[PDB]
Amino acid sequence: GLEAVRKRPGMYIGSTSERGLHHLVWEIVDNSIDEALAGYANQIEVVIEKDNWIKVTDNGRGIPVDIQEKMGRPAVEVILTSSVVNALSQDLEVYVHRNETIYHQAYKKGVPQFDLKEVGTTDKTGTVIRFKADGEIFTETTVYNYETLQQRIRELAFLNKGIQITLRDERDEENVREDSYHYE
Ligand SMILES: CCNC(=O)Nc1nc2cc(-c3cncc(F)c3)cc(-c3ncccn3)c2[nH]1
Repeated sequence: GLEAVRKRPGMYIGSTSERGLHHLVWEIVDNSIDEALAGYANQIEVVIEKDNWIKVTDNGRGIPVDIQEKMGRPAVEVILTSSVVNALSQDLEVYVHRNETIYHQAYKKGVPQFDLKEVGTTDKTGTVIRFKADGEIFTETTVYNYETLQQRIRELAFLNKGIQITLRDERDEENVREDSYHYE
């Protein structure tokens, strides 16, 4: 299932080049866009963090955490273990703010490192996905381009007016850059 994504990456994302690397971001952002189109999220945040980790945050309902009829595993674990981004990431973390609780799970090459755990309390709702693209899959470059992400984030904000979409570059902690889009 998920081992097939690691052997044929291009079959799922197109290429293991700069284009494919950026497609990973788009596959996570699209989920937050779906949550905004469903009527629950109105704020999306994309962060290029240190060592080219990507953090995508929305203020939707939070990916469901309820135990399933099929697996006996939380809905979020089922969803993430079928995720191409998760399969192609050397590391991926999830934080779900839901039911006044903060739930967390980490994966390595799509494989869960521990069971979903409650790690805090919250008055907010939403999902946080942090991932570090697998450097063995992505050989050409693992370095994100700001202008490529910005150009697309601005188009998404224009296609989904009323949704606040923010892009931040934190790779240089001494010089942080931010572009926030919010069309009326
Ligand atoms: C950072 C990436 N953001 C998300 O993945 N946001 C997100 N919010 C969700 C809410 C529901 C959701 C919550 N409550 C009730 C529902 F019916 C759906 C379901 C999903 C989901 N479902 C299938 C695949 C991927 N994501 C969400 N993703």
